[PDB]
Amino acid sequence: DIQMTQSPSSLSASVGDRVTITCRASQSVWRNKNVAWYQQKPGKAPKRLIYAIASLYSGVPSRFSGSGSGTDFTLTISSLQPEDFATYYCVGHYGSENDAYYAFGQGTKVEIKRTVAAPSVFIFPPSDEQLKSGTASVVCLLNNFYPREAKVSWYVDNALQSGNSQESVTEQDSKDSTYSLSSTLTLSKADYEKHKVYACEVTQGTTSVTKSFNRGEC
Amino acid sequence: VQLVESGGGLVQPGGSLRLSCTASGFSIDSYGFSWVRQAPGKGLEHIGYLTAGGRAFYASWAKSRSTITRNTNENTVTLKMNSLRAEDTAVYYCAKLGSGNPVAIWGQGTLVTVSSASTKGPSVFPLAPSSKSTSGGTAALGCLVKDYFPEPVTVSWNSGALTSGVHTFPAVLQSSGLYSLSSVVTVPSSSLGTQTYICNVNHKPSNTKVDKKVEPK
Repeated sequence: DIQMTQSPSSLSASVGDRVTITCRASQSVWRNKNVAWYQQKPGKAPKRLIYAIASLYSGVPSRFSGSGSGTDFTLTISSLQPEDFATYYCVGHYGSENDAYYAFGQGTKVEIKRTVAAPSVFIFPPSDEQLKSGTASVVCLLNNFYPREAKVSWYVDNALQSGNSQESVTEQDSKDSTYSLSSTLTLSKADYEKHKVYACEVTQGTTSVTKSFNRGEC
Repeated sequence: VQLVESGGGLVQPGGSLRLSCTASGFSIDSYGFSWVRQAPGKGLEHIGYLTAGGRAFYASWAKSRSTITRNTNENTVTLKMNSLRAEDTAVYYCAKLGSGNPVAIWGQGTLVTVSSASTKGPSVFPLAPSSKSTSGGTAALGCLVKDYFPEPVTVSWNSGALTSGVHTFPAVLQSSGLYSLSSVVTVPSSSLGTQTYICNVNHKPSNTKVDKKVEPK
């Protein structure tokens, strides 16, 4: 029943900013000592940064520091860097005769604010191998852009498509803080071969970019 | 020192998971260990803690279905969870959390997918660059990894020699209930005729690996 209440749930900050993440313990932390801070990057296990409230693990940069007084525990990133994109969690341990419990905070998603970057847009026809098997996947790639928000529309012989595509987006890049996005249009082979012009239109703000191909031409 | 989770993978609803955490480089009875899980896209959830003294303590939500034990002769700690439901799908980690101690040890985690569907290996198709660039000095190419179950697939390029500029997208669940993803990479447009590009797709759940050379069309 021991709980750690973490705030904010997310934040956007620029390279160089000071970031403060806070955790409030629902009770005395074991011996007002058993609080650690963890950092989880996309696809990886959580990595401990700080233990015993304020001890910095030697494999971690000194830009990270922990503090604690009363029920407030705080993680400070003194000069935020692009590689600090991650979700951060506090963890607390509580002991007793018949009690040995851990509570994680809900996590703080740290996003890196950066300058606008226009996507490089690429369109890929279905392979001949896939077409033989009866299905046609058409892929539009939006590479290394910022911010995340972009409207991607498919046109087939100039007819707007609806309901037949799905998108996937990467997490912010640890080096340049950009996103990449795929939109995949899925058609039956029979439907694909009834049309000529395939186009992916990508809109961000005042710019729309359309990349197209003609079926069978190269 | 290392911790390695074993077991897991595809499990049927209504059944049990039996996860083992094997220690290498030290003895398993030297420290207490927690089990922690993380549902896809969600936060960390503590399951239970087995002291170095051998006594098990569980998070309230997990007490009714979970048993945590250790086997010194095998150098393992074990999590058993019965009556699985879809909501139990998660990456399961064994960890010495080190909240107040300088020693922390984590496994890589093991994905448990709670599903009644069967395993299905992927189809792998090229996302081919144009021979004649249409995008300046930088071209894009990739591999479409389609119709597999369960997660995960992993994708490397040129057996790990190519990592710069690679984007392997999160899997998407298709209306078929099968996953698909693409892995793409940007490379010099001038290199196409001279450099070979091979995507290495591993779907361990089906013991299937595909190596696909992606050539200009």
